[PDB]
Amino acid sequence: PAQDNSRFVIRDRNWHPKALTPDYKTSIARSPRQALVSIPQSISETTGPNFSHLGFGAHDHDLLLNFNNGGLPIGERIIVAGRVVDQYGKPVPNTLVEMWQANAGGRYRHKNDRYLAPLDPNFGGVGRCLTDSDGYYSFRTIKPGPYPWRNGPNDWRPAHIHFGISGPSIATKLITQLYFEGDPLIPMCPIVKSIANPEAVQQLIAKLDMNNANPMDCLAYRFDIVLRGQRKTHFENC
Amino acid sequence: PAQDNSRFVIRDRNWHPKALTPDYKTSIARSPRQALVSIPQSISETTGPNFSHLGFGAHDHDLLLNFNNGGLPIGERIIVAGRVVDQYGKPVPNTLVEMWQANAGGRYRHKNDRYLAPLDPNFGGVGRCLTDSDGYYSFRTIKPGPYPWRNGPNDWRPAHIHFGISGPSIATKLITQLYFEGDPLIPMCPIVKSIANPEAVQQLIAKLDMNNANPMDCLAYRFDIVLRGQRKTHFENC
Amino acid sequence: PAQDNSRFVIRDRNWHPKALTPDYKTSIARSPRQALVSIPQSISETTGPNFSHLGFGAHDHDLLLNFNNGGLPIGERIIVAGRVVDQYGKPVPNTLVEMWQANAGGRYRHKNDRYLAPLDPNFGGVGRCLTDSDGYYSFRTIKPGPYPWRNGPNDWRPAHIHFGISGPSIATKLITQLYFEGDPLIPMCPIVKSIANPEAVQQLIAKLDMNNANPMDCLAYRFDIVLRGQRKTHFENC
Amino acid sequence: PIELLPETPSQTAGPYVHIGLALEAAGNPTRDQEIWNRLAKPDAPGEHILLLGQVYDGNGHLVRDSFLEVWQADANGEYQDAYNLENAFNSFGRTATTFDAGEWTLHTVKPGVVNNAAGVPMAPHINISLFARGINIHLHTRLYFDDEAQANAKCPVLNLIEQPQRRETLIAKRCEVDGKTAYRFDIRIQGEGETVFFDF
Amino acid sequence: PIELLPETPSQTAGPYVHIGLALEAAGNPTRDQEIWNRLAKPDAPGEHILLLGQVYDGNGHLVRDSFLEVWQADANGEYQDAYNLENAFNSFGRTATTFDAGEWTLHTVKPGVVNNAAGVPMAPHINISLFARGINIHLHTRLYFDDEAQANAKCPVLNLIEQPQRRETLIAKRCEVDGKTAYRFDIRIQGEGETVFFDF
Amino acid sequence: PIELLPETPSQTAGPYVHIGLALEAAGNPTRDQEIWNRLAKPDAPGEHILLLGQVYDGNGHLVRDSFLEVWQADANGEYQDAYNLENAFNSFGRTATTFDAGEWTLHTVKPGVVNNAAGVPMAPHINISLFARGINIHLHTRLYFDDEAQANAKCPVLNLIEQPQRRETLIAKRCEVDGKTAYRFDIRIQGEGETVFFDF
Amino acid sequence: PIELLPETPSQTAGPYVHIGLALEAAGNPTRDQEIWNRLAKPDAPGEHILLLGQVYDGNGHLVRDSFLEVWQADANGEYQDAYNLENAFNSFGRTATTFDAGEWTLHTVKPGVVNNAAGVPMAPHINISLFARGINIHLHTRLYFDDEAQANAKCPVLNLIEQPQRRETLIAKRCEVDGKTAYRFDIRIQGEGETVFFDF
Ligand SMILES: [Fe+3]
Ligand SMILES: [Fe+3]
Ligand SMILES: [Fe+3]
Ligand SMILES: [Fe+3]
Repeated sequence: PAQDNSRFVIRDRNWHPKALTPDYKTSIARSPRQALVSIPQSISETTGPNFSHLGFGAHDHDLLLNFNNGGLPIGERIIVAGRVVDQYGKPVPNTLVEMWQANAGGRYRHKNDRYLAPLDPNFGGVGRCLTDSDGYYSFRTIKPGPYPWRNGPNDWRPAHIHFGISGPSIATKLITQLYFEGDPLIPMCPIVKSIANPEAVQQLIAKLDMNNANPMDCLAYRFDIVLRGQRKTHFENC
Repeated sequence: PAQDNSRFVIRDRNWHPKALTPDYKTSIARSPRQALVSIPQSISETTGPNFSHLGFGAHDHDLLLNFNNGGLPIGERIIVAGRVVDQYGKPVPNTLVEMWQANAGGRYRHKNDRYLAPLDPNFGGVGRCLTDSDGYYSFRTIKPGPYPWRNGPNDWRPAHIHFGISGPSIATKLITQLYFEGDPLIPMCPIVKSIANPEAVQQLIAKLDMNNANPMDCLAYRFDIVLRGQRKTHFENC
Repeated sequence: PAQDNSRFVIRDRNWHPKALTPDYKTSIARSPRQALVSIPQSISETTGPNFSHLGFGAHDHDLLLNFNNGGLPIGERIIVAGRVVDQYGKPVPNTLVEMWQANAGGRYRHKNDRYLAPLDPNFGGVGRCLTDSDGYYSFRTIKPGPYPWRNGPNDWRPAHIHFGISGPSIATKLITQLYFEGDPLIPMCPIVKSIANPEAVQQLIAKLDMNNANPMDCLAYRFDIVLRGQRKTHFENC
Repeated sequence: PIELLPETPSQTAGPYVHIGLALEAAGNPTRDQEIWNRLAKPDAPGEHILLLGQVYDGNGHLVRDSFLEVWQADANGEYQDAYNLENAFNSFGRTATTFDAGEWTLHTVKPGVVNNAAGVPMAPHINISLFARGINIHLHTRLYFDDEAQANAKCPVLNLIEQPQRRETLIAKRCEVDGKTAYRFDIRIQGEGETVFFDF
Repeated sequence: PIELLPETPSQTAGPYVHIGLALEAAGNPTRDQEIWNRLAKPDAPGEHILLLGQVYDGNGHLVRDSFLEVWQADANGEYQDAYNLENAFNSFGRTATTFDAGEWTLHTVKPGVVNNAAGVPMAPHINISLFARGINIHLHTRLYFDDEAQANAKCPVLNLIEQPQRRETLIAKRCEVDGKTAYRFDIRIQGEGETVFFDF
Repeated sequence: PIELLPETPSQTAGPYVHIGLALEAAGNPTRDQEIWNRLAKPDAPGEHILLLGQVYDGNGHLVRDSFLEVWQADANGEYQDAYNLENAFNSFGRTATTFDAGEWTLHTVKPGVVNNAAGVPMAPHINISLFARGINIHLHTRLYFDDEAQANAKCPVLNLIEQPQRRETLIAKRCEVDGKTAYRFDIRIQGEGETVFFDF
Repeated sequence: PIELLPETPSQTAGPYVHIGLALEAAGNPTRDQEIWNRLAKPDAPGEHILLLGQVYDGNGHLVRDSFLEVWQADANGEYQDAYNLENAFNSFGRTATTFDAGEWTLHTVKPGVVNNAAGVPMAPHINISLFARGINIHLHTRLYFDDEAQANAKCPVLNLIEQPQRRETLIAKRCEVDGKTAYRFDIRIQGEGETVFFDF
């Protein structure tokens, strides 16, 4: 079973988006008004699930094949790959990376999405994989389209892929969104702008990666993920 | 008795810290949500106590001697001195300056402080004095240590000394904190950063003052205090 | 026994302090007036003691516990940690790091120190440790205070910790001093300024390291040490 | 425009304010002379009164580390600035909330009427400044008395509060405590029944 | 000071989180193995319990698109981190609110006591992380049990919550669902009865 | 050109070096194991010798706060880097000048011959590094022996000193101290008879 | 840090200093009142003495254009600062070396003992400031007396000179000039027997 053998660098909650960001309208009623209560790290916070023994299907990371209903999905074929490291630069191996997204037209395969853009009969929009022993992950997918949403009267999400990363503990677990290099919708989005620091926003923008492309086949984007720094305990209880 | 013959320059409440500064967590539930009600200055606001005839003990300003239990306190011997003036540059003579602080290790002599750093048996941490006829005050003390506190999960106050200054009226009375030149904790502190304007923060940083040091004995810091400008009434009720 | 199989990058004696730096008064009569005689590296210079099997006491690196006379020392609790590498960036594992310092008030526990600030009955001021297999060392201590000394008529050392590092050979052995980020005494000190190049001075300034702190307990400073680069011999005697 | 030297910015007094300004309360020895909560000696002219109150935060919880400074006229409606422990009456005092029960007290006389700058009489009041952990700049308020209702109705300062309901927050409630006249003045920093705070 | 690489910033999971993390609920086919809300096989050691709850916004309305992750010790106070659908017990699970009723459920065992880093026992608890549309960075909380009053009163984590009234927001209520032992843990994100959320 | 990371710059050891590196001398308790001035136990092979000396500044005055580190071959001309207090012989040691008389001592064996990198034999020598208040970077020297005159005359390191008169400054004088062979090696940091110091 | 106005920097007095400060010596007419080398009227209290000396450069050659200012207590240990040619005693005086012999003279009384700031008695001394061509900022020294050995050995200023040999440079030698009590105080600016110079 798990042991308490490490500590995680405290989060910078001015680097992360704050809870109350009123231009993103749903945050107004879904943000705590009381301060968070700080607690010391214990075994409860410094451990978490490892997914090495979860059974992955052969196409779990390949969205071009994992919802196959007689053909290929329509859209810009892309590899999305990168490395998960911690804040000390140490790779995070054998960690769970999950992702979900709309199709090439900005339509989600979810019963609550009523956008008029059609579903793609060969696209589901969900992937998962475990990082390798050096911290690398990769998915194959199509580039999602922007999509309009009922925030302001003419608001559109930039093209984006949702990510969840487990990391070594529940203290490291993160959900975020990947955006694409150069997309002019990025500076306009109130969800992007929930992040106050422009440098933090830049950390969410995947870069075109021609080195990783398959010629005559698919392009590639690179998105590296940094989880909280992990260190050994020192000088505790003395 | 006191008379209504002066007016005090209105406070800039964007130069001072605002009431609600959520990163300083205790401010969330202890800030008014309604606007302050402005009232004109009357004799109630433009007068205040004069402490010329409060009886001071011989060591009241000298924290190296005013909690003597058989020796000298441990820590960096310093003089803390400066001038109290008003916004027009006029000295504020015979005014009460009170101060309190932690010991060299960041421990306060208060029942509610349970920080693990030890008390110093020869340090109490409280001083007071009256400014002289030219507005100058002086204390001798030990430089206080930083100390951790339950705000965020790893927050530390910079080394600081708390100050209270009466001035000529209850309109000028002020409580503040002195910080020390170059302290890398200053930019990180949510209490410091309750002040929005970086130039205002600089006004709380005491400067190393080698000119005022006693060689082979103690260093010195200089901390000048500016209270609201005082003027005569003019053209009122006509 | 030891072998002659490495060479060490020649020292830059304009990066180090020169011998004669007259503002540091004791250097005047304790500096050679003749040039140093250069000699080629032989086994005498390129070997040195390895202290892997020196017996360390359990508290040798822990100045909060290694002079225990009934309590904790008074002062700012800190970890001082860092990595020893060579000029090529290679870690220097299992190397001896020794340190000594004054107490919180600038008083040394040495018969020849008669500064009026008191000794702390629970502080001795000496530590040692061996770097780990990856070149890292750690001490726990109290932040030392500045202290006045009989150089000029009002000279004060910045807060500092003395360090000695063995390295792989007697050619790499080094004694130096660590100073603390932001200390306004640093630019004023004739011992600091024995180093002519301001960039070299910056290499002695330890940085506040909040990532390595123990919340509610102690702060941390980081101080990395670079020893002479070590290379294999090549093309000698041919 | 003309820009003067900026005022030194305020900071919170913090939770250990007692050690500097309320020595007893910190758990500490006092000096020979302390500025505290007895404004009137038995022999001061006027109606001797006890004031007491509790301070609440925005969640309705007691603020157990409050520090209060008060400034009031004597029974003649005159402010006495010459502070001296030998005086039968001082216009200035200090008090603090008990960490246990959260109550502060003051021993004083009821102040007389003072006019505003325009010569209009203000109802009897005590000026209060409140400091605590979490309060970045002290809050100014006034304590008026419920046995002065006719005067309060005409006070030019109370009349600057636009809503009559908010004026009620400044009116202390008269009671009897061990056979002496007392008034309770509770302060609510935030939310329901929030106490009016002034800028001047 | 020493500045490490910055952490990748959080973003909301959004209202379609179920596509990626709760496939059934999105209305979609599941894969062979899914991480879901049954932590315990019927023969896992310990007292088998149902946990359930609803999530409310600051207007008192149900948050029907909540996604929750849980982490708890097994009945013997051991954290089982080697996640496997074949395990008798997994310390990790996921759940989500139904869109109709807004109710989440979890099938588990009551966790055993674990010590904090100072060696002080913590009261039995489940660690919860809450994600949803409108939540920019997930909220951490703990679910404790109302039939562990003695332990709860001594818990070094509950004792870090300054107000007793706020500690009550983390205490799940014992009840029965279809005749079986259950505990209800409602979360109020904002306002009256706001649930305590943690930083660590 | 290729620029590596710069080496950490040296600073003086200062007058309280003893507290870190010569514990006894500071007036302080020692630890169980200390690195000090006895390189050889009675049972080490070779000729057992006492070394002693005083250190002078440029005005001819004793340096009473010197700290010295020494490194020498064993009697076979081999360097022993595995430092252990259990060893009959260690190649490394430390000593310091008495504050009173200014004399340091070392107990060791006479080192054997070692070749330079070019295979030419060096005369027997002890490598010395000298630290003190006033010395910003330690001074390197060698102690050779006056009973090795023929070897010294051919030493390729001594022959790098251009002037024969300066070579004499490195030659320790043999004496007898309580019936044991000893050598005096005085160091003059500056001025008349200035000791040769090396860079390597 | 706090930086005051910088002090006006020193420059050499140059070889024609006598024009301004030693008019006779320049070869020029004097004014009615001049500040010169007779500190004591013949009937001033105390032991009347002649002081004289020569000043040497680092080559052992006379500095024939020296200008000296002196400041000393009177015989009762009092500093007489109200300079007046009518005073029995002036604590201040000036002198200069003759260009031929290089010798300065001063007519005074032996100073009484004064305490340092800690209340510790200083041995009888004259404070001297030396100016000349080649001297960019004047040199401070003190002249003590060889017949005050007991006092000199205990002087808290002489004891700040680390080496006893250097203390000897400040001790003037009792002698007789034309049969009268005198003390000779030679100053060596540089080199062998270099006079101690002070900073304060
Ligand atoms: Fe404080
Ligand atoms: Fe989305
Ligand atoms: Fe030092
Ligand atoms: Fe000239």
